[PDB]
Amino acid sequence: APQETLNGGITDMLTELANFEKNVSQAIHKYNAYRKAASVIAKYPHKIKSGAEAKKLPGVGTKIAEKIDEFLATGKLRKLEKIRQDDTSSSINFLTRVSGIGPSAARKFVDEGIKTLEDLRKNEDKLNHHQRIGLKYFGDFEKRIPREEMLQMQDIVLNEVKKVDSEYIATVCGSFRRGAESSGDMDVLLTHPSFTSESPKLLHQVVEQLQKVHFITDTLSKGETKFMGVCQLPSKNDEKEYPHRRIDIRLIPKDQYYCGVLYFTGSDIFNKNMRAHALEKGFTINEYTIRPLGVTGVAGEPLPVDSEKDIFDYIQWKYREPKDRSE
DNA sequence: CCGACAGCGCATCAGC
DNA sequence: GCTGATGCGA
DNA sequence: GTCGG
Ligand code: NA
Ligand code: NA
Ligand code: NA
Ligand code: NA
Repeated sequence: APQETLNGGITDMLTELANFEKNVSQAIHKYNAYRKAASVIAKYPHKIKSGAEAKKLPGVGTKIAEKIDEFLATGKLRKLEKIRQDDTSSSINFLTRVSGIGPSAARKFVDEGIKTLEDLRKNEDKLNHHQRIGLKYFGDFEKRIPREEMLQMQDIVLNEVKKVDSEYIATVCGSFRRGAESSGDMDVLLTHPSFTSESPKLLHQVVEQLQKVHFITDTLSKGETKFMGVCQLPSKNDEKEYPHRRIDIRLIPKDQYYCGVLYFTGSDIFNKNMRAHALEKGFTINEYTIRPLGVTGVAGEPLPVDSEKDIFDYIQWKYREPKDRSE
């Protein structure tokens, strides 16, 4: 990976613009265009000398090449400088860091004078359940989770799930499964032999047990197949308590389980390249199933999958260790 | 020139 | 009461 | 904003 020093000024500039498109202008596609440009530039192993040079990279077009030229010659971007100083826009952009507060809620809050966390604290009744929790753990939620804590967190989840019913199968995915040194949250996929695509408390019993042992502390949303909440490792003797963490738990039918583990294990880059290689071989792979694309294009029924490898086999690909799925 | 850029669970809104 | 749409997330 | 039919 190229050192941040190479084009960090440029990548930082593109990422800030991305946030403003997403959070203020509500232009999600522009948001992603910037992110895509920032990503391709972030992996470019050379210090960019001009916009034209950058334009050769996929995802970098005329407008961004133009912005790069301005930043190389001035060390900044007038539009970015201006929006940063804009009280309304910087406040809308900032409020979106609260989990539960999106571009719409952020805009509404700022419209009525609520611009800071302090304002949010004085207006609890104007926040829904999710937002109050995002506010309560604002700092904790932005902190990363060291792998050691992730292992401790896994120990608890795996233990409690098996305690509820030894037949449950639980897999912690995300970058953690790929061996990451830290994580932004914990993503748990859960299944049970009694639950197939064609077979109401399976998920509830697990969440309940996790709350019973005081691991899960709050709930953002909870249905029959998906749970999104907060957890916290138990504090040690006289030791500073651990920060609260975001944890999601999805209940997936057995026959769609491994397609789910693969997908949620990523990385996204790997998922694309795998979805690509998948198509050229006559297959389509999403998070639910792998299906054979017919002669005219009639995707027959989903193929049977009993493991990640099963999927790799259908596309003539040597099973890839989560460790080697960065792309 | 102009459409795609992912699809979907849950919470909550808009409206009958 | 309900259905469908919208906001939000990851 | 960028790509591509
Ligand atoms: Na380009
Ligand atoms: Na947010
Ligand atoms: Na956010
Ligand atoms: Na048992």
